[PDB]
Amino acid sequence: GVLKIVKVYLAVKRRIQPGDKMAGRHGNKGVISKINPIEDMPYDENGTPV
Amino acid sequence: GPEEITADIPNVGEAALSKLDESGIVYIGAEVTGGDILVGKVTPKGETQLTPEEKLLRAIFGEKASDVKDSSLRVPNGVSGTVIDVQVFTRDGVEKDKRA
Amino acid sequence: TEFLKPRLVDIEQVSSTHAKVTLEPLERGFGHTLGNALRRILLSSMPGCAVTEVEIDGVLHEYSTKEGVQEDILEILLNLKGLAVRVQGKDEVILTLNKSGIGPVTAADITHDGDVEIVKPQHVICHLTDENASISMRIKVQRGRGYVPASTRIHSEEDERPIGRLLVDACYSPVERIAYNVEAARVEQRTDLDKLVIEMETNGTIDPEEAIRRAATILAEQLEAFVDLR
Amino acid sequence: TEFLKPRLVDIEQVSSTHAKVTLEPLERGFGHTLGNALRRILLSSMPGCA
Amino acid sequence: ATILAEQLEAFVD
Amino acid sequence: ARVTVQDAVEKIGNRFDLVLVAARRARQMQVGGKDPLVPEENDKTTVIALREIEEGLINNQILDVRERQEQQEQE
Amino acid sequence: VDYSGRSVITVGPYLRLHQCGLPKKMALELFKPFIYGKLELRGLATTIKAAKKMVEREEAVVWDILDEVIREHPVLLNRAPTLHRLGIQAFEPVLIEG
Amino acid sequence: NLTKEQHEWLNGWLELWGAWVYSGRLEKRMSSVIAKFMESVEPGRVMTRPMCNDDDGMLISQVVDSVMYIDKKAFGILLSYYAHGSSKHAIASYYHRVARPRKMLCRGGGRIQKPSLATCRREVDEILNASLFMIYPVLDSAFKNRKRVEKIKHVA
Amino acid sequence: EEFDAIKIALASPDMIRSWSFGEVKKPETINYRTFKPERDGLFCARIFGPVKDYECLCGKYKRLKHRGVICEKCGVEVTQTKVRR
Amino acid sequence: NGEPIIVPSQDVVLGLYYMTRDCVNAKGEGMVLTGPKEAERLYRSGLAS
Amino acid sequence: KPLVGTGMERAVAVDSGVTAVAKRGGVVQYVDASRIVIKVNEDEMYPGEAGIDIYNLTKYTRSNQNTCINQMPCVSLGEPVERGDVLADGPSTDLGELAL
Ligand SMILES: [Zn+2]
Repeated sequence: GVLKIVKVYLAVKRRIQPGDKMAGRHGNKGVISKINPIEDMPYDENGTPV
Repeated sequence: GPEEITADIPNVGEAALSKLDESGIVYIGAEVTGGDILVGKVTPKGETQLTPEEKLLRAIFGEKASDVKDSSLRVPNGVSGTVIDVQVFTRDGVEKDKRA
Repeated sequence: TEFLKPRLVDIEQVSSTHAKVTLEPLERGFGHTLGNALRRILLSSMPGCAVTEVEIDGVLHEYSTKEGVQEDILEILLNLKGLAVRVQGKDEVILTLNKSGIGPVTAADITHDGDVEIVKPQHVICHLTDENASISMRIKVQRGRGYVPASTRIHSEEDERPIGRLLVDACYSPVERIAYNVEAARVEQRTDLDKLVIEMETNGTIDPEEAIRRAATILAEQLEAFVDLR
Repeated sequence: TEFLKPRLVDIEQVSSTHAKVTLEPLERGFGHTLGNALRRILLSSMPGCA
Repeated sequence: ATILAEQLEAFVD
Repeated sequence: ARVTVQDAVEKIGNRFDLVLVAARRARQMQVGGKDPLVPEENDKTTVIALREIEEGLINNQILDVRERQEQQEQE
Repeated sequence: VDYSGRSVITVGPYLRLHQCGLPKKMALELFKPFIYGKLELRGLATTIKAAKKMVEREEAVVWDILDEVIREHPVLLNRAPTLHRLGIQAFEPVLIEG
Repeated sequence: NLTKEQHEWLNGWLELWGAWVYSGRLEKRMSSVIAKFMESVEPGRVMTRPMCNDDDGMLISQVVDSVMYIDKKAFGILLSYYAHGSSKHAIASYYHRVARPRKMLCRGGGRIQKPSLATCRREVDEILNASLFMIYPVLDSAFKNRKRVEKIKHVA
Repeated sequence: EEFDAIKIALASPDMIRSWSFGEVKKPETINYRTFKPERDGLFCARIFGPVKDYECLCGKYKRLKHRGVICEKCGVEVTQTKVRR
Repeated sequence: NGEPIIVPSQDVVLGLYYMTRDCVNAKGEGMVLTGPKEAERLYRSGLAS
Repeated sequence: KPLVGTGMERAVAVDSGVTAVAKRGGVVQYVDASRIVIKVNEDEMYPGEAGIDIYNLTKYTRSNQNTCINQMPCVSLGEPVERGDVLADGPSTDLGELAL
């Protein structure tokens, strides 16, 4: 009872946002609560932001 | 009657069929959104089989529409992204189309 | 009211990108204030030019694979997002990159116009492998500030978008890293003055003196609403 | 390339020497810059007699 | 704000 | 009445009686379209009725004799 | 139970004690017949089908009407397993983007 | 008033809009899964009504919103004529049912009475003719001043 | 709809015959050519009410104008389809 | 039990412990202040820890 | 790659059956984004065959958990690789090390 079958593949691209889960390798999982700008992040004496 | 895949979808406009070709299948690379028609499929609501009495009267008059109920494949809501592959399998016996 | 005014004194470029620029003299308690304010403005809101659309020939979507190139087309779009360019006159140009034969496709092979200067002629984009291979992309460079992603652009695009325009995300700001220093200024009659040494590190496109003057222009324009209306 | 000029909408004078100077809207990441600059200048640079 | 504008007054457009 | 309904609770004497009295007042404001005795300041009818109880105009027996007054003035 | 949503929870420390940040799309899906009522009251939609399609097209007047509807209209934040009675609390929602 | 081909074009578009509005009401009759199988194996002799493509529906809804919002009675008569599918005689008899006695000054010495079916049919016909005459030119202009979105294009 | 008590008890055969609307006498539920329910079956329209809102099985009575009647052709009482449960 | 459950938990607690703890000779020990506002002014100016 | 690893990442990336290790060593003749054509060394070649291995790479195949599976090559054109070297990095590999 099936004549023809069409299969469509959609390739979504999923950037991170507030809410996305993240984890390390040592059981320290977490959830992204905010995306904080580069001017607000803490920088060291050389200038590289965290 | 069989469900035909075609771009002759009734009661729908250019805002949904701007990405389909003449065969009723979305172009590879066309970025679709939620609610957009991917594969244009329509189920017959009347009849397709005929008798020889209706064959001679078909040569007299013609046809009807008989394509009321539309069950085209649409994208689920929230899903987006570009089509990357369309694979159209068919059965041995059914004639294919231009996209196939 | 015993205030003193600062001036741009020395601008030394250690490299073509890294460029340390001083500021002298400043009163006690103003070096850290002005240094932090100028650092935040220069990291947030510096206008620059970046690649926004890329139209490779014979390529529909970004997840395809062209015959002849070694890099995937997503890797080509990432290498083109990492491109640094400086448009002089206009605000919206269209570049062209034609290259055949065996060898890498550097950034210097882009057929630039009369007012578009590429700053990094070693930025390797592709790796052509076949002798019959060819690539002809039509890169589009816009002008703006901030980070405008492809999702925001397809939300703000009410007109149609054709098939072939591989939409590259836009990182417009040309300042990647910046840190100031509040040293002890050398003034012959005052020992309580502090100089500011801003150790900028740009993309190679912007001028550091133009960046500091534009940052102070933005800060003075924002403080006009504090001076005027109460 | 033009920024977003704020408009002073509220000065809620609590007392004879109090204020709540609400100033909206600013660009993303400019309220902290203006607030920290004004706070440091007012705490350690404003002249007066004592 | 007048003090900060007067300090920034030098390197403007 | 926006952040805390505490003084309305001390005026009434019962949380559940406060819910019932404010429900009848909010029904009179939503169905009949009566006049709120307080400035509404672009609030919803729940917060307006709770503010009326917060001031102390609305009580069970007071709203009942007022409804009885409107009923006997209807007849 | 209808008129119900579900999402991951994050931290908002800029809030007050009686507030929670609902997303824009999820609360639009939650408060949909309330948006229908305010659309037909303000005269921006003649019929229920016109109001349905104006919400489904996500217009700027729909977002303004949703900002007016969700103001001072508390929602219950439940989390399973609700062991004790403080696992259900009512918060005045504040619309956030996310 | 209008001509006949203009009336035919406007009545076709308004009938499509009425069947589009009637496909969104709340109260509707329920059919179980066995009724759906019977309708899928042997359907009725008459099929359903055609709908708009939802953009023409929204545009005609905005046009009647711009014109017929000041008159509630004529807009209700228009909705009950084009969406519900009731005839003009049914609307006139339903108007005769809930008719209030109004002071007339045309026949006799100005007696008070309930108006009959003939004057009800006349006022329903006059309201429908005036409503269609008010809808037609701005609907023609709105169908004229709408950008025709074409098919997608290939750039390489 | 406003009841004070929910009384439970055993069920006499007279009470079970008073609950019912028709004796089910066939195991087969519905057909296979057209999917209408059978006569005295497990899904039968004459016993358990009509399938569609205000309609019989043969299609004679098809509106709310005939509010409640029994069809003389197929026995299906014209009511709402809520009485199938 | 009749105890508040809307309580600071682990991060507010670490911050308030680091606030109301006291060192021995940290920065600017042994002054006299006109009140809580001048104490907050001293810390945010940086002359006292 | 991870800056702090274990040395087990190479074993997992090779023996997971997800990359394209070289069966017989030699000199690579043609590197593409879709295939790798490698010319075998002389001593590891039987006289029956021609001695050219064509490693086709699956590009953007859907997995079970709806992620992508693509195989980018890491070897360059004209480079001698022996037997057992990772030629194409899989979905989450970087030069033969597991990179999650
Ligand atoms: Zn019947």
